[PDB]
Amino acid sequence: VIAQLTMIAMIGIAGPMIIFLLAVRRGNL
Amino acid sequence: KLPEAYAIFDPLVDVLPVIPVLFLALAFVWQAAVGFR
Amino acid sequence: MTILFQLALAALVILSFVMVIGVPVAYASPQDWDRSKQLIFLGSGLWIALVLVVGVLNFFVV
Amino acid sequence: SEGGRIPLWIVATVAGMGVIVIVGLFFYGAYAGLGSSL
Amino acid sequence: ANLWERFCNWVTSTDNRLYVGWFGVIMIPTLLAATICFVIAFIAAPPVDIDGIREPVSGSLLYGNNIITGAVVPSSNAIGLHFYPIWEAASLDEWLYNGGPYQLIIFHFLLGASCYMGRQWELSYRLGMRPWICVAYSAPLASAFAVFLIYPIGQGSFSDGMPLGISGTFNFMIVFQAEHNILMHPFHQLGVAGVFGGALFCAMHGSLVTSSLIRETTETESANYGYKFGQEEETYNIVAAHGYFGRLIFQYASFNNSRSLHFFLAAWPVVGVWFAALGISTMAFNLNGFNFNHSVIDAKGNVINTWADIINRANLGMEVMHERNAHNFPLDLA
Amino acid sequence: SYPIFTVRWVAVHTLAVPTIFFLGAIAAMQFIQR
Amino acid sequence: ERGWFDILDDWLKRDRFVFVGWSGILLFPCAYLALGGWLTGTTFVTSWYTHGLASSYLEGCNFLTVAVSTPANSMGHSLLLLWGPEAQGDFTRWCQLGGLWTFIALHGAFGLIGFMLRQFEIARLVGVRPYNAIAFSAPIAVFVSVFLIYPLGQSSWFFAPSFGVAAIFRFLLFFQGFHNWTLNPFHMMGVAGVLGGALLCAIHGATVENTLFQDGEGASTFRAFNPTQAEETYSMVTANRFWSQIFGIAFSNKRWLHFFMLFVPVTGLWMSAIGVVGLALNLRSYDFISQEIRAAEDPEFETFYTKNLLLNEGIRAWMAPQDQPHENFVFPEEVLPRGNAL
Amino acid sequence: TTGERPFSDIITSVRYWVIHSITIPALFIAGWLFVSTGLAYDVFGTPRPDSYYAQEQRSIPLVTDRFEAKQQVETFLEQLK
Amino acid sequence: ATNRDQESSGFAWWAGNARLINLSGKLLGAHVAHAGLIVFWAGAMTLFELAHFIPEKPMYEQGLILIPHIATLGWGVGPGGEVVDTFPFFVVGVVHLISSAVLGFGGVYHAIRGPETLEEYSSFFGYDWKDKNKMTTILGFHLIVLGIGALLLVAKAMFFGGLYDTWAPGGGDVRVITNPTLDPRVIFGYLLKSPFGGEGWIVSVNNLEDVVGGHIWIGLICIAGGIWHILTTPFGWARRAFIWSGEAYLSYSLGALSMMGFIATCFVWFNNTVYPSEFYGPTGPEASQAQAMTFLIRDQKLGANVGSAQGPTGLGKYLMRSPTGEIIFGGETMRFWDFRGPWLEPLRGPNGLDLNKIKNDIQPWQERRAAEYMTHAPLGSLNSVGGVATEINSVNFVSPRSWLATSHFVLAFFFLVGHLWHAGRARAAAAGFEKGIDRESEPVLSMPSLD
Ligand code: CLA
Ligand code: CLA
Ligand code: CLA
Ligand code: CLA
Ligand code: CLA
Ligand code: CLA
Ligand SMILES: CC1=C(/C=C/C(C)=C/C=C/C(C)=C/C=C/C=C(C)/C=C/C=C(C)/C=C/C2=C(C)CCCC2(C)C)C(C)(C)CCC1
Ligand SMILES: CC1=C(/C=C/C(C)=C/C=C/C(C)=C/C=C/C=C(C)/C=C/C=C(C)/C=C/C2=C(C)CCCC2(C)C)C(C)(C)CCC1
Ligand SMILES: CC1=C(/C=C/C(C)=C/C=C/C(C)=C/C=C/C=C(C)/C=C/C=C(C)/C=C/C2=C(C)CCCC2(C)C)C(C)(C)CCC1
Ligand SMILES: CC1=C(/C=C/C(C)=C/C=C/C(C)=C/C=C/C=C(C)/C=C/C=C(C)/C=C/C2=C(C)CCCC2(C)C)C(C)(C)CCC1
Ligand code: OEX
Ligand SMILES: [Ca+2]
Ligand SMILES: [Cl-]
Ligand SMILES: [Cl-]
Ligand SMILES: [Fe+2]
Repeated sequence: VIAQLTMIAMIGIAGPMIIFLLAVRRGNL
Repeated sequence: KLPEAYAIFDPLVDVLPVIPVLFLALAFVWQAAVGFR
Repeated sequence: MTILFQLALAALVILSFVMVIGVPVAYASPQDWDRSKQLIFLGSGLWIALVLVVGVLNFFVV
Repeated sequence: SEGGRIPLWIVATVAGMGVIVIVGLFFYGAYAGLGSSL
Repeated sequence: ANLWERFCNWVTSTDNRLYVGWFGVIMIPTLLAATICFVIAFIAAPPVDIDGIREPVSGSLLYGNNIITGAVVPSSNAIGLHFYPIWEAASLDEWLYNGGPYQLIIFHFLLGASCYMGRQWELSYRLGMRPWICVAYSAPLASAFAVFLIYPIGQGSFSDGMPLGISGTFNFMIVFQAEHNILMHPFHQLGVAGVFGGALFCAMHGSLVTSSLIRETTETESANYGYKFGQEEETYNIVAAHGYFGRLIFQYASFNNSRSLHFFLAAWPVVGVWFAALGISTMAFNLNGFNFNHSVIDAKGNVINTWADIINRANLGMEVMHERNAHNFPLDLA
Repeated sequence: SYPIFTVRWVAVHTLAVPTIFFLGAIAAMQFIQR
Repeated sequence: ERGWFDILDDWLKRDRFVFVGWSGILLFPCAYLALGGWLTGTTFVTSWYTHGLASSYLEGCNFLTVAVSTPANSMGHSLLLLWGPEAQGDFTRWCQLGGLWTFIALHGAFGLIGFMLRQFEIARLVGVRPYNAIAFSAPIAVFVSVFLIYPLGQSSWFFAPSFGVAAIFRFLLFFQGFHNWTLNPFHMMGVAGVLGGALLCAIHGATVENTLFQDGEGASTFRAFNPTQAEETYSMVTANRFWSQIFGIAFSNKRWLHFFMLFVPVTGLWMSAIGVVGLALNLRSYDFISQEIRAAEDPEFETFYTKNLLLNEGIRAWMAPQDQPHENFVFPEEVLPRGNAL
Repeated sequence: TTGERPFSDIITSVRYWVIHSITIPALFIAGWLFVSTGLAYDVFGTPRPDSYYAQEQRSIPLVTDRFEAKQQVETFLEQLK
Repeated sequence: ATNRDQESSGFAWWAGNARLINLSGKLLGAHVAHAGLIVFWAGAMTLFELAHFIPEKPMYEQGLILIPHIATLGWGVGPGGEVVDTFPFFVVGVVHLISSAVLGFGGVYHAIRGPETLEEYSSFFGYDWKDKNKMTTILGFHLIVLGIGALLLVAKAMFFGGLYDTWAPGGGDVRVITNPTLDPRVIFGYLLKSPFGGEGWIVSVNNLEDVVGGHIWIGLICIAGGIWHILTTPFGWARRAFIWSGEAYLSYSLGALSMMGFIATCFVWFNNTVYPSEFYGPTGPEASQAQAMTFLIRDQKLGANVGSAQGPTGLGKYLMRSPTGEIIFGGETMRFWDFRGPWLEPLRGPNGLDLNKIKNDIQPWQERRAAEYMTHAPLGSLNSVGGVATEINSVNFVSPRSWLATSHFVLAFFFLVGHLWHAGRARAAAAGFEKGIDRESEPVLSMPSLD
């Protein structure tokens, strides 16, 4: 159960991380 | 079950099918970041 | 061959994660596109190689 | 203190993720413990 | 212009008191046939063997029904999904016994009502309107398809289509509850939110526009004379309406944009009713309401009933009693 | 520049405060076994 | 005149995010408690002692099956006040006896009064006619007839609806099996007003949205409206022609159209309330006597009306022992009405 | 606008989140413990899973008397040994 | 940023993808990235199904929809549909999942990095929606692609191991199809069959020879049609009949997909050939017939004469006549007499169910199958409690047939809505009144009054 919630945490954050990294760097959003 | 060599990836495999739904939700995060302009 | 296999697959997973974040950020970032384009080329060739490695080693571990 | 420091799109994304987690837990609870029929 | 060209010009004429159009060319004859057959059957049809067990059910006024009990009764379970036009029967007497009028009526009706929907697009196009009134009508239409066609398909018989009658409708609902626990299905719940909400918002909108009508009349006349057909100026004060409703709740829960408000008025009932239709259309394939029967159990294993279990007892009553002579085997599988 | 404790502030907290308390309670319930 | 009353009036009527008013003094506590009581009960409170049911998240119910359930039948129509002779000030015992039911129903009722007073108060301040408050009389007639008058005509609050999703569904099916409520022309008028109201909501919204004037360059047309604009945003003339040609008739008067939108669902709800007042007394439209006389003498005579009564008889026999536990019903297998096989 | 601080100002400010990264989790945990300690059962009188029935009992503890209803419940509770 | 707000594009955020109508590069990205999503799901869902899969339980007891598709193609299964090798399932999943990365790569590239429009870059890849010839050429390419797809199925069936045949003599098994039906009378005859009971249009296809032959025809039709559309431009009558715009073409495809959705719904509900009951569970008709079969067997074992047993209504309790006289099972399943299945057919004679065969020839494998199907009828709750709506919690089951029929009805329905939405909008936009009525040129104002 701990292994499954860790995966969806890394996978879950990936999308919002992409946006965040781009917003910080004044990317082409 | 997956072949035994891949068993360690079971928890990852359990999560993968839901990933497409995350792309729809991502569109909203992105739009929120540009103020739904 | 299980040592080669199990880490090649972990390396495939890890690189995929790096690429998943890295490719779109690079594509949409204004500066350092020269350095980015080669890294993406490198990552892609390495990703493809690792797929083939896992694919071959599969049959010596299953 | 200053309004704007933490972008509204981050507050919404985090709050939204918080809602998904709690609702998700409630759905997990439909299959385990009390109310699970088991 | 040649004859065909002239005919086309008349069919598509924006000047006909009732628009005809190409959809109307199919709609008019099909709706007339369905209407005429329905009226005659409702008054004069003999009893119909709905459940294929030689137990004819009387639907017509002359055979002992009033407006509330009367129906055109669904075709025989012996027929199932077989196409039963008049010419497949050896006689009108046979056709009537087996519920032929039901099939004639619902097939002409469904065709005609689909063309009614197309005709709404068609006229909107001729008048230079936006095209989506027909999309709103797709909600009741989809609902009619669900109860007259999709449900019969899933269950394997037009004998399980909704009867064309007031009490027959209630029969369909009660049996549907027994067999699908529709009340516990989220698509029917969305349907209820759709129609309760539709009524709420209807009353709300009515009351708010009425409350802010601009004074144009005296007390000895209807305020309705304060509006003239085709006038350019709006007849109420939307700013006062929003000023009222925004204070009733809070500012940002009220619409200040009439286009947004009217879109919401269209969307809420239409989407809810689409879900209602889809509830029927998916319970047609026996994906049923939530089943929490014996979901709550104590430390020993005793069943602790919830309201779901009381619902279940009501459903059992319906189940065991419906079509009391039709089942020979222990499970009701369609 | 702006007040903090307003009628609105009170209204918000009469709802939000019990809501979070209740959500914690209901979360705990998901781990109760018969 | 500038006494404390007028100073209080000033503060109550301040233009704030959430308007208060004199009506707020009734509304806000009563609504808050009604809602709080429901959330409290559905989260933590049982129905074991009143109904023999679990009814809270604490016991394992979900959002669909949780309820605040009515008191035991033996309570009759007791106000069931916390300080009353039943609970005698004991909050725990009060919960176990169904005190939260009358708590929610009664604060709910006073809260609805407060809301309608709020509608009047705000209309008066803003200078509009009070048709919104007038329309709200329909929700009030429904709440009062169903949650108060109905159980008051019956043996006890036990037979009022319990505050819960599944519980309300049980209430619907009870009314079918026991009252044949579908057969009641007052319910039928209610149905027509609700469905007719939903129809009017959809058709009017769609008609306005599809007879819009082009007032902007955007393909998304919402921005091409201004609250303060004098002009109609859509064409009544084009709308009128469309419906006249499609359906045969059409509105031509906007004031009438909007009044009718009030009239239809409001009148429907009021009609359903009248029927429920009859049901309080078991004064049902249960039967057609002519139908029964014929069917009793003629075993070949069958209608959808006679079929539905068989369903009702099943509902009653199968649900009553668990639904009405105070009656201590024991119905041997052999007496239960059943068709063949099932 | 009605004079109160805009919500979007408030919930995008650092100070709001300094306060609420404490108060929100604090409330949630307090709610959790209200259940996990069993206090909820005691406050509301809700049966625990082992307290619906005595070991051999299959009859519901239905309240059957209006004015002695309190005592009846107390008697039902005693019979859980 | 070109065209990425409402002021410049004319489209609000919630209609944001309409900003892409005339930006062929970004729109290619959207499409390729989306194809990525489909391939991603196919791959990931398969791996998920495989990881959860217990080979000795029926697939239909396991919430599987993708493994059944692979198994029908003859991969991983043997006699009776028993799983003999899970490796083909693993391959299908992995290869889709890997392929999705590639598609996702191209999609993301075109969408955010590549040229926004393709016309200045290339005359071959660039397009104008209103360029009728270019539209039919691209359509032509895709028809050829689809024809090759259909022939891939033929190749699997004829040259690469065959398909799972529920009808195979002596029991269901993977079988090579050597004699596919080429006769156009049979193939196109399906297309002209009534969709009503006892006929069922194309859904009635009941043997793999017809299935494979159909795909030979469809493959050739699609390749020929593709070549046709590359080599021609639309005729005058077609030019005058249609709206020629991006949104119009979308609407035509939405209409088509809606139709296909409803067909697929009926296919999975009734057909047990290309949806073998071994993998998908019994059909509704099948399970109801299986119940009648079960109790006929039970009571006949006890000494009942099932031919002469009169039920409460006067109709045979176990056996009766259809309206054309065929001997069929009785009770409510009278409606399902058009059902056909490998476990039942051996009891069928020229006149329908044969009483002498029933009395003497029912084999234990038929009893087992009928009992299995009766107790896996496609009835169940949304939370997957198997059985009738009043059944108690115990069995975790909803038939794959129900999941697939309901989902595809919902999808087909909303796609009909999308068709109407976009067809009506395409018309209005082409004619120039999609944004509302011109106040100074209101058409109705120039029309005579109705009265
Ligand atoms: C305007 C807001 C409002 C209104 C209309 C109500 C109304 C009600 N409450 Mg609710 N309540 C409120 C706010 C409100 N409450 C608040 C803010 C709380 C939190 C403290 C509560 C907590 C609460 C509980 C726990 C209960 C109620 C209950 C009730 C009901 C019975 C009350 C009663 O009999 O009072 C009687 C008192 C009056 C009507 C006041 C009379 C004032 C007169 C005019 C002055 C005379 C008094 C005099 C000075 C005293 C001298 C006496 C001397 C001879 C000894 C009724 C529906 C009960 C119920 O719901 O049971 C099912 C119940 O158990 N309320
Ligand atoms: C291949 C199919 C297809 C394609 C390519 C398009 C493409 C387009 N549509 Mg059409 N549409 C379709 C099918 C399609 N649609 C269907 C099936 C319907 C019926 C509902 C519609 C109804 C529709 C309307 C009413 C409108 C469009 C519009 C548009 C344009 C803008 C779309 C946009 O930006 O959405 C942005 C996307 C969103 C805002 C997200 C929508 C959220 C959906 C409804 C919920 C998804 C539920 C999910 C499956 C399950 C729950 C998951 C959970 C996480 C929530 C674009 C040209 C607009 C237009 O007309 O421009 C010309 C417009 O106003 N479409
Ligand atoms: C299938 C879903 C889907 C797809 C494929 C697209 C595709 C696209 N959209 Mg639409 N959109 C969608 C759904 C989708 N949309 C929904 C649901 C909504 C409502 C919220 C919208 C609302 C919308 C608006 C308002 C607009 C678009 C626009 C666009 C285009 C440009 C986007 C941009 O400039 O990014 C900028 C964003 C970034 C640079 C952030 C990163 C984004 C990348 C693509 C994420 C990739 C993540 C992935 C995991 C990486 C894997 C890489 C790996 C394979 C190596 C692009 C072709 C724009 C357009 O039309 O421009 C002309 C536009 O204005 N969309
Ligand atoms: C054709 C589509 C389809 C079908 C038929 C199925 C079928 C099934 N799936 Mg699969 N799946 C799908 C798509 C589908 N899935 C998608 C898109 C994902 C990514 C999220 C998954 C990932 C997935 C996982 C991880 C699992 C399944 C599982 C299952 C099984 C149990 C399903 C269940 O319990 O539902 C529960 C029901 C719901 C959640 C309700 C859905 C209601 C939606 C939101 C309504 C949609 C309405 C409409 C489209 C929106 C339009 C809005 C309008 C305004 C325009 C069942 C066999 C389970 C299993 O048994 O695996 C072995 C399982 O664990 N699926
Ligand atoms: C529908 C799919 C599709 C289409 C029509 C295009 C079209 C285009 N691409 Mg994109 N792209 C795609 C998908 C697509 N791409 C995918 C999947 C990827 C990831 C691998 C990319 C990554 C990509 C990059 C990095 C670039 C392009 C570029 C181009 C342009 C020039 C291509 C060329 O000269 O080829 C000429 C032909 C060949 C080189 C030989 C093609 C060999 C193919 C692969 C053989 C196999 C075909 C087979 C039938 C495919 C079946 C796949 C199926 C299972 C899904 C053109 C606008 C270029 C660009 O836009 O310039 C600025 C460019 O730099 N593409
Ligand atoms: C995706 C598939 C596809 C699409 C979108 C098109 C699109 C087009 N085709 Mg092509 N075509 C295709 C595949 C396709 N084609 C294939 C596979 C072939 C080989 C058989 C052809 C051979 C072909 C020819 C010979 C012609 C076209 C023509 C056309 C144009 C007008 C078609 C039309 O008016 O249809 C509407 C259909 C009709 C008017 C036919 C009568 C309508 C009846 C009443 C409908 C009955 C069907 C009903 C729904 C029930 C179905 C079951 C039924 C069989 C019983 C248009 C550009 C024309 C063109 O201009 O060529 C350049 C033309 O002459 N196509
Ligand atoms: C195969 C694979 C993979 C993959 C991956 C991926 C592909 C991913 C992705 C991802 C993603 C794609 C993600 C995402 C996401 C997201 C999210 C998480 C979201 C969200 C959200 C929300 C929460 C929202 C909200 C909101 C807003 C924003 C606004 C308005 C309002 C609201 C509230 C609605 C990997 C590498 C692992 C490796 C192995 C295998
Ligand atoms: C009774 C009483 C009282 C009071 C109380 C109160 C006032 C309370 C409260 C309370 C409260 C105030 C509570 C709460 C809460 C809550 C909750 C529990 C919630 C929730 C939620 C949710 C879960 C959500 C979700 C969702 C939705 C619905 C929407 C959409 C989506 C979703 C799914 C997200 C007193 C003392 C005087 C006295 C005696 C009695
Ligand atoms: C444009 C756009 C969009 C979209 C996007 C997309 C739609 C995409 C995509 C994409 C994609 C579609 C992707 C992907 C991916 C993938 C991957 C990354 C992969 C991989 C894989 C792997 C790594 C594997 C592995 C393995 C093996 C080999 C075996 C067994 C186990 C395992 C699973 C571990 C949005 C809405 C945001 C908005 C803005 C714009
Ligand atoms: C594979 C297969 C097969 C085969 C198939 C085939 C051979 C087919 C087909 C097909 C087809 C061959 C089709 C079709 C079609 C068509 C259509 C779908 C159409 C349409 C149309 C339209 C839509 C139109 C329109 C219009 C009109 C009416 C008027 C004027 C205007 C317009 C132009 C708009 C079989 C069954 C043996 C078996 C199994 C498998
Ligand atoms: O037909 Mn009219 O309802 Ca449909 O489920 Mn089986 O079938 Mn009879 O029982 Mn129950
Ligand atoms: Ca235990
Ligand atoms: Cl019945
Ligand atoms: Cl039967
Ligand atoms: Fe209006």
